[PDB]
Amino acid sequence: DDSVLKVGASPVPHAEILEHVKPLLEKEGVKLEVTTYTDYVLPNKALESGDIDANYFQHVPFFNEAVKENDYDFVNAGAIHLEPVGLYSKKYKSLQEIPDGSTIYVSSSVSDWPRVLTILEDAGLITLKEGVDRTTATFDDIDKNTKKLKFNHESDPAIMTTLYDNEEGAAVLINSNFAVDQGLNPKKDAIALEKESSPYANIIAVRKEDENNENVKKLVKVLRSKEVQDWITKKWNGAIVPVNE
Ligand code: MET
Repeated sequence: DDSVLKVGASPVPHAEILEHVKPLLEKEGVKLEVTTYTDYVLPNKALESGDIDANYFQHVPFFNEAVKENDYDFVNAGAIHLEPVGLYSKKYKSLQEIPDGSTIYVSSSVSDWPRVLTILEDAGLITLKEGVDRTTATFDDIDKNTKKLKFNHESDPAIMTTLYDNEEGAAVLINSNFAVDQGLNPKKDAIALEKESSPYANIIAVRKEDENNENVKKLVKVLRSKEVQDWITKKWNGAIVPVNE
């Protein structure tokens, strides 16, 4: 019942998922402990410093950028779930209603930029240039822009819900962890939603020396088990999508 495993997480759904599985981990001889973080920097700082043994908040493209930028010696212990990202607006209820020259507000996190670009492409409002590296797409890669949309990417991910609430810009990209915590339902409230979120699975990350840690593996397996995945699916009504790999 008792090897300690300290995991840092976003409040919702991550920390709520972790709390939910504590009794299951206790049966596997692990005492799961959760530290909640409101941003996307401190959970990685905390993992490097040892304040936590693992984190659960980021997807692989974000992880790779963070590793490159900060020389973090971390590893990906496994994907757990997807959060199809939405564009939100109180004023405009469809992308097609957005006036020409409107500004779309997205966070400063460059690894989420391709996601707003794929949403606008799926909607038929933009195309990306021929021979663009789609893996690292930025606003400079836009070719067709039917509504001549402008993009503001200055704000932190944690303040995107504020921009939405204050009605800044025609629409706002909000990561689902933040949107759900503020009472938004991505599958009902978003004016446009990301369709293929597979590359943006949220992972368990650990320091490289703990790559083979058995307790981390127990956690990953419990988090992917059928009974936990069903609970996740029921709790947030499909906005949080469990993955098996
Ligand atoms: C820190 S990378 C973004 C994580 C967020 N929960 C998402 O899947 O969009």
